[PDB]
Amino acid sequence: TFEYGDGI
Amino acid sequence: TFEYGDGI
Amino acid sequence: AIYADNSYSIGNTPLVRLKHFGHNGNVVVKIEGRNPSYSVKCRIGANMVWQAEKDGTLTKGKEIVDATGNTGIALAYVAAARGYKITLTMPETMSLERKRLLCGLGVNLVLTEAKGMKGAIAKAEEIVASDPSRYVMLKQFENPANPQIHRETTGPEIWKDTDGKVDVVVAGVGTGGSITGISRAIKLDFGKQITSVAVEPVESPVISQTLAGEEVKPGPHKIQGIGAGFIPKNLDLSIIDRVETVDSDTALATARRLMAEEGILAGISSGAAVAAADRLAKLPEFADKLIVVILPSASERYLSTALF
Amino acid sequence: AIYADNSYSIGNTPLVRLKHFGHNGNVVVKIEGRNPSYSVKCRIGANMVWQAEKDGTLTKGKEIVDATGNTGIALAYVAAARGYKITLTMPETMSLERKRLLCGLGVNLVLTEAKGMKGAIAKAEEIVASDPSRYVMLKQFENPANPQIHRETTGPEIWKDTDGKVDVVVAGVGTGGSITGISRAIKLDFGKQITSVAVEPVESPVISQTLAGEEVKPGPHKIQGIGAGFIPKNLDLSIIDRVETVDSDTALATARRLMAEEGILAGISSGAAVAAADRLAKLPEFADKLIVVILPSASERYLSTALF
Ligand SMILES: CC(=O)OC[C@H](N)C(=O)O
Ligand SMILES: CC(=O)OC[C@H](N)C(=O)O
Repeated sequence: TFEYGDGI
Repeated sequence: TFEYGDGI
Repeated sequence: AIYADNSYSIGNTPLVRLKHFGHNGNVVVKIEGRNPSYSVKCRIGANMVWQAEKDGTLTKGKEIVDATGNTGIALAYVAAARGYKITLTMPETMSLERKRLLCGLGVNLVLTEAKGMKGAIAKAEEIVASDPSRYVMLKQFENPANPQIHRETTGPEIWKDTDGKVDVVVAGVGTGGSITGISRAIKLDFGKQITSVAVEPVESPVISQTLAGEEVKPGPHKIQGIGAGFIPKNLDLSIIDRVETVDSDTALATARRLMAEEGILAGISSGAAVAAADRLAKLPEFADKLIVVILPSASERYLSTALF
Repeated sequence: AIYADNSYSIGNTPLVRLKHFGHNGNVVVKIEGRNPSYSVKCRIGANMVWQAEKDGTLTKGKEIVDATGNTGIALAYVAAARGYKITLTMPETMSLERKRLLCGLGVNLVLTEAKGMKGAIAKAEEIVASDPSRYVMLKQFENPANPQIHRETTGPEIWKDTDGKVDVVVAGVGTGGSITGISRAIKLDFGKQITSVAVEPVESPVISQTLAGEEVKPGPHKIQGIGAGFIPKNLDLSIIDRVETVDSDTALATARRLMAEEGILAGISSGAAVAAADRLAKLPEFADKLIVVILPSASERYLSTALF
């Protein structure tokens, strides 16, 4: 899972 | 390592 | 047509019509995987650096620093291509299998173990704090050169390849750069009143909540590249006509179907974008509408994820 | 410019000039990684199927069968894109981390454990034997549609992007399709007497040995995609002007340098091709010569290999 700016 | 048609 | 370095060869990505989605071929996709470092972010990696060069904040000597993953890889290759040192802050955790890739591009990852973005942005800022004269943080979430490049390339490519017949643009939002620049191009530069559709996870629908004036409650989700859990500055709400939400599982399954049924090597958020476009496309409203969908990245960035 | 399916969007790959190789920018590279399934083989995946459709051997119902990895992935997406079942024979072994990828494209891998190509070609043939009416093997090593597509796309792209100024073409040989089609295009269709350079591993220099009329002794090597250990039919010796050999380690290191110094996400044989072009390029003979190098694939196909 991704959340809050990470993964972008 | 590769040899003889494999890897192509 | 020979590019001085890899950064200048950004864009010119193709439109492929889908056969197993939408209705009588009204859904077509833009393969952003076909860029120098293989995601849509290659375009902003290039233009953020160029603009920083142009306005003097980036120069020979100064090191690019930032926190980010597709954007990291984009900045990685532009750094290498143009001769910059670069530090990219990242946690230990998710969005991994990418270390040796960024490591392979010569990046020096700040091995930052509370594993999340603030932990990096803190270290980003702290690094940024340590020596302002030596570091430059390009700030993708707010840097106007992000939407500007899509305004100048991504959007005009869509207009030309459809010959002004695009009626709808569907795109996941991470920075909002993609949909913002594209919309501006088509609506303002070419003057066509299309429908711009932002896509976000149902698990973290902060745009849907904001526009509704509801409590903004973000959450964890699997759709890498979108769902930042806040409204980013590079997201121009004013041009957004509609917001669709999509769940992680459906997004993943849509990505698998893109491979197996369409022979299109798409990444996870590409599935999210398609699932939302398919929904719109099956509304009689959009039956005579040409729907253009941004497919942000490609399958092989996702080998070690739930997609496979 | 909207392609009916992913197969029609093949090619149109860019030329990027190198800064850390050759002499005063006389070495430029063609990024074949920027194709629908991300290798140069996408072009032959498309055209081998189209031609088989055109001459009636491939039809609705019949299953594509073959032994191959980039070619497998190319046929995989074309099968999916055009609606064919496909079986791809492969060993248990090397060139792996690719199972779930091919599996992800809906291929059914013949789980063939003597792990090598004959073991597959036997099973390929045996499958092919079982029901001639149901199976079609497209035979990349000899199928003329392989070089033909490069004659019609890869070569003309090179001519146009250089405006007839290419003087040298450097390309690794697997099928020989790439160099054969390209040479024919430039030399015969446009009429320019360029130097075509085949590249092969020093570990298995069967072309160098053949032309010298020496004992043909092939061997194992790490440069995936080239060095088949025999002279393939799709290799037209007649147009070959020169053969350069390159060792696995140098090839790998050249690939790493392509990432770190040029910001170009190249695969292993792309490094082999560059190492040979750099050598040629530093000969005063080739100082005023424009050298074009085929970079067959991209880095992320190689995550689990010695390249990383
Ligand atoms: C473990 C975790 O969720 O970290 C929080 C961080 N801000 C992030 O969402 O990236
Ligand atoms: C183990 C092995 O070398 O197998 C031999 C096979 N013909 C091949 O080279 O692919």
